[PDB]
Amino acid sequence: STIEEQAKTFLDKFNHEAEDLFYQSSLASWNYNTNITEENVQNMNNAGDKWSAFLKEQSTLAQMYPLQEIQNLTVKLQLQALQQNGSSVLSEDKSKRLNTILNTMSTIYSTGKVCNPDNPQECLLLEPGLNEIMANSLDYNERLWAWESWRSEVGKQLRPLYEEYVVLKNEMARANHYEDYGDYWRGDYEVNGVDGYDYSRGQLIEDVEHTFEEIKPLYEHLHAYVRAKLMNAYPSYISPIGCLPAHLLGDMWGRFWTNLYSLTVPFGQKPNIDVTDAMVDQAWDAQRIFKEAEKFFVSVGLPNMTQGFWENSMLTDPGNVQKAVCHPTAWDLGKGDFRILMCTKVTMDDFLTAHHEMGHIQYDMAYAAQPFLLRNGANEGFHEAVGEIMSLSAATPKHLKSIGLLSPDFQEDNETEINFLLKQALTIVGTLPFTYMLEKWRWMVFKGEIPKDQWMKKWWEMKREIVGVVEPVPHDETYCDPASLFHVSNDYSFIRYYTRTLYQFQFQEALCQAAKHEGPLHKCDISNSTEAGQKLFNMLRLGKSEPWTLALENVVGAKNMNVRPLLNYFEPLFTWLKDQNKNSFVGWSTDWSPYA
Amino acid sequence: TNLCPFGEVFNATRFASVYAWNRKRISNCVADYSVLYNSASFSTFKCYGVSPTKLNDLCFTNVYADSFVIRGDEVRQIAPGQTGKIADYNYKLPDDFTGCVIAWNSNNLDSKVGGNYNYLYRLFRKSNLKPFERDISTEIYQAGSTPCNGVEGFNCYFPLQSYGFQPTNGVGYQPYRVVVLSFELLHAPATVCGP
Amino acid sequence: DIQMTQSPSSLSASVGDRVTITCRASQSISSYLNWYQQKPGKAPKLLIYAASSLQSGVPSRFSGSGSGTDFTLTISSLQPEDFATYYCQQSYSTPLTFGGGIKVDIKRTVAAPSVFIFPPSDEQLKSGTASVVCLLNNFYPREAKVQWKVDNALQSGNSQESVTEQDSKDSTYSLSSTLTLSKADYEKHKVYACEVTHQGLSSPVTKSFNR
Amino acid sequence: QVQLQESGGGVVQPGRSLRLSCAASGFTFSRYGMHWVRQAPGKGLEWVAVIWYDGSNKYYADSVKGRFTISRDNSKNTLYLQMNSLRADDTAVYYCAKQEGTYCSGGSCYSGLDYWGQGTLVTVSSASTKGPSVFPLAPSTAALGCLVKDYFPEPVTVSWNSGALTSGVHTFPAVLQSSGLYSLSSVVTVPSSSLGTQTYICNVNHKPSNTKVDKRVEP
Ligand SMILES: *[C@@H]1O[C@H](CO)[C@@H](O)[C@H](O)[C@H]1NC(C)=O
Ligand SMILES: *[C@@H]1O[C@H](CO)[C@@H](O)[C@H](O)[C@H]1NC(C)=O
Ligand SMILES: *[C@@H]1O[C@H](CO)[C@@H](O)[C@H](O)[C@H]1NC(C)=O
Ligand SMILES: *[C@@H]1O[C@H](CO)[C@@H](O)[C@H](O)[C@H]1NC(C)=O
Ligand SMILES: [Zn+2]
Repeated sequence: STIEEQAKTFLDKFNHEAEDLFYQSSLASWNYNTNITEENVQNMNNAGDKWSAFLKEQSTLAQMYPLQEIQNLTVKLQLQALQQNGSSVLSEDKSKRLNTILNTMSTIYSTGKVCNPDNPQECLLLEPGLNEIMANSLDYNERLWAWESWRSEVGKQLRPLYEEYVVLKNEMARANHYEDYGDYWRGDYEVNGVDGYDYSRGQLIEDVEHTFEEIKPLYEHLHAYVRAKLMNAYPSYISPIGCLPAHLLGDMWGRFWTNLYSLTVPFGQKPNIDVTDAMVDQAWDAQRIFKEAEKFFVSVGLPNMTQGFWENSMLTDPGNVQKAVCHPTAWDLGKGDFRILMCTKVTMDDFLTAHHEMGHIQYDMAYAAQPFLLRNGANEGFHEAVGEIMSLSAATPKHLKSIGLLSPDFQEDNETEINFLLKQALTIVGTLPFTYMLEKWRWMVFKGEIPKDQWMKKWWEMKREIVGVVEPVPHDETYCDPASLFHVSNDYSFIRYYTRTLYQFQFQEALCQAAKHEGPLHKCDISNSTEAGQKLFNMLRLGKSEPWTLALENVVGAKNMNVRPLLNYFEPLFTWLKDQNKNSFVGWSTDWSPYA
Repeated sequence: TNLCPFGEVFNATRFASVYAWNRKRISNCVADYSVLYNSASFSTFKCYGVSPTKLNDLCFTNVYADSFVIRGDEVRQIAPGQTGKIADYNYKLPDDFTGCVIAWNSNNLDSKVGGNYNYLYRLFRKSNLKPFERDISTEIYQAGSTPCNGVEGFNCYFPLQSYGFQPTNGVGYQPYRVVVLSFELLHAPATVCGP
Repeated sequence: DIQMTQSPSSLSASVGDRVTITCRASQSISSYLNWYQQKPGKAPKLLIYAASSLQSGVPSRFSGSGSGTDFTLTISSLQPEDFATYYCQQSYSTPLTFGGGIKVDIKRTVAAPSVFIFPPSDEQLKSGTASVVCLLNNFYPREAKVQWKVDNALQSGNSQESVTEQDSKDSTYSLSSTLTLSKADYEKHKVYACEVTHQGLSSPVTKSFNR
Repeated sequence: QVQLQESGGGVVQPGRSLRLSCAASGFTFSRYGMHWVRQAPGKGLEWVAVIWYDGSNKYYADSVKGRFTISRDNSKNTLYLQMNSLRADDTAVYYCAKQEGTYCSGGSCYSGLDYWGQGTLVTVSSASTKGPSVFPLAPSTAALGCLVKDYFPEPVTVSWNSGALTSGVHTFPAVLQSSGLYSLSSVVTVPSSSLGTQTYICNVNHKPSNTKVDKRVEP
């Protein structure tokens, strides 16, 4: 019997027990999340321990089938996924040291607090007091004080732990036939063994840089507009040519500029569309909202929710004594079990989050027929894009006019469209150079081109000449401000937020071509179009059984990440910004600093 | 003038596993096929060779009732010319099969909280079964070139695996009771008429 | 292989009683057992299959039960046509094995046999071979013992016996025994005796003749 | 009207071969498994060979393995057995058996045997056809008889006084001698008063040799 036959039999057995073990673990997790109790915590921990033990034993068993003897792709992919050694390549003491370091940094981030001067008892964490300060307050002194306090009382603590984390992660990385840990993160997009769909680990850098070069002009114009508005808001603290202070950007890290909308609204006398009052007037509840979402998904030809969905899902907060997490989540428990966990209110935002979660559920239902190891999105940037295109389609005024939430006498004007587009751009475009910077800096740090004694010297360098930001207070090498962010101290990849942002705009546009939409792309609604639903379902049903390039081509027609759809989406706002910025400067000064 | 007992096949408190499906004989009866087909309580009712639409005026030598339980997605596998684990290793029907297949949901009776693992199916076999073949062997399966020595280690598996039935599973994972009726016509008694 | 054992090898019963037959196996065969009848000079035909299922046309008094390694069959009523020999067969795996067989006979009061002896005629002696005949008539039951003595010497390997079927009128048995010797050996001795041991006789009966 | 008829029986010398056939009527032959059973003279039933409905698997007993071959021709609705290297232990009556149920009939394509044939007698011996020898057994109530010896093959019919004497007449089954020939004794019990007055004559008829011998019993 050939090696491929033993591999097939082994995978059949593995799937057989894996389905049941995963279902038990998922059910325990659901029962804990919807009903928090120490007994539920123990059950979840036991199920997770059993599942992890089974996975480790199956990985050890699968390491006895050499890859070269398997020629069938759907078998080799499963063997590759089950044959990853991971971090078990070094000694046990080093693994224990790594676990202790990670737990200590997580505990420091979660419990790290700042005590206000002269009041040793009134100490506030990042959430929600410092969160309120960053999201609402615009006072210069208070924001600068909170910025400095968080970056001094936390980053200095986590600097040496981050150094040891880098050392241990790099060791575990190059012990696994890898160059470094950044290569370990980048290996997710690698595709080998398929003709016409190859993708090397080195093409990702070129693709990201090529996309960023084309993204740059829109970022420049938005930056100029925000800088002019900030000059109007901060007269003596911002220079016509200089950069922007990092403590007045609406957040703590410069990642999102949404909170600057009140300072950058084009037309502040025309309010945005809100249908909450109409919902309250028409007596809507959570059941009505979810039925409307189901009707929307039926209109495009997608199957409706099962009876178990309506009997088992949690669509409202139980209140009373029963406590449950209110984070919106979509659960695929296995064995044909699909549920939504959401504390839905009678509100537009929840009306869109319901569509997001239901899109996640539809995607989960699509690939239920695939093998166990192939029940996932094509890559890390597909699932969120599929989730967010549904909210994009649902948020249009026509959709609310077709369900009675908008009075038939409501006529749209261009000012509200411009306001909506600027609100979208403050969130979408702004985070994108920041993500590129963070990924580049971590790649170089793991690679070794940035000596430790220069870390911050490099960290505040690129801010000036890519993100266009200068620091308000100089920092020495005792600071480790990047590790103060969740995505650095908790060992998470951060480039997926870049690619995903592009992917959705490649999806929606294509769907809007199937719906024969006329007009601006931001006014597109895909309801009552079976062609769009079929085109989406074709990609949704694949799962991980195919390379992500082929799955992307199934919807978009191109096998590479593309950025033109984003520019096409934001074209009217780009034109408005170009008209507004005729009497200003494009660019930044990398030497100016508010602290002189 | 005695009516056929179908309370012993349909109204049975306990059903059999798919690899050990149970079989019983019915004879000397006044069996009427219109009652079952017009009960409006069965999910699947498909007859091959003969039509159920008021064809209750036929005589046969013997009636074989074969009962077992499977999951929902496998209900379509109980048919002529079907392929799968159940069709190849547990239950088989001839290509020229003439007879009826009835299937009804049993989630309210054959599903338990925490998993009911009393139903088993054969997962590995050296070859496919013949029609109406029943195998109850427990010999371990040698997936490699080395002898297994009667122990389940590496490339040595138990050929029987148990279903997991829970009330919260989907309709494709819920239990389903299946009864196959087969008719025999010999050249003498023709005792199963059912006028 | 699997060996199927049937003990006892014979049975006697009277009309109106209840009859039970037992079959045993050496391994586990689940419910793959069959029961067969057979009258002399006729095809067997099947009575019970699957160890518990009756056949079409058989009278509804036979009942089979049992699973695993031991099985039983019950008659529950005796009829004039219910007198035959019964067999059990396993159908689990090859080779399929039958049983020894059990025979149902008629119960009757013990009756002693009548014993006769016949020395060889001179016509047979002219050919060079001497045959001596010992006859038992109208006895019961079938079990009996016959011995040959030549000058107080036991004869072994030179005698053959035959038994007949039950008579319809009174249910009797009859037995014949033949002893064959050469002419030279026959002329070498004088006294030849046939000894009969039976349940109908309190002591063995010996009939002897002198040459 | 389900029927099975067997053919091919006869007398064969040791070391030769023979071929038996059974033909069926009253059912679809192509969906049933078939068996061979053999019963030695005076002993119980013995299972010989089995073939499945489609002829994929054929199985044989240990005592006939390597010499006997089973086959089926369901295009002609018949079943065949071939016997090679025949010996004296193969003399028996053969039944061709049809099992109950279609295809595997509930397990491993083995089930109970529902229909049987009438069987054919197969005899393996070296001895040829020889005429019977009749000897008297005179009484010494009284009993007398006639001994038939050295005849082959079966059967031989014995009558008393041309059928006029039937009461008390006992005919015993034949027995096989070490020389390869058969012998039996047919006897009758008469009152001692009839001795000397009534004449008793036994008639022995052997159809294969077409030989009729009349022997009178004298005191
Ligand atoms: C939540 O858990 C508690 C204790 O484990 C239990 O008493 C309660 O019934 C649970 N709630 C639900 C809705 O099952
Ligand atoms: C790979 O194996 C699957 C079953 O696991 C099979 O369906 C598929 O056809 C195989 N690939 C090829 C190219 O045959
Ligand atoms: C979903 O739609 C189907 C129609 O194809 C209908 O039969 C079923 O009842 C619907 N389910 C729900 C929960 O509305
Ligand atoms: C089975 O039991 C139900 C319950 O009363 C009865 O209605 C039905 O007639 C019985 N027989 C069948 C064949 O369903
Ligand atoms: Zn999401």
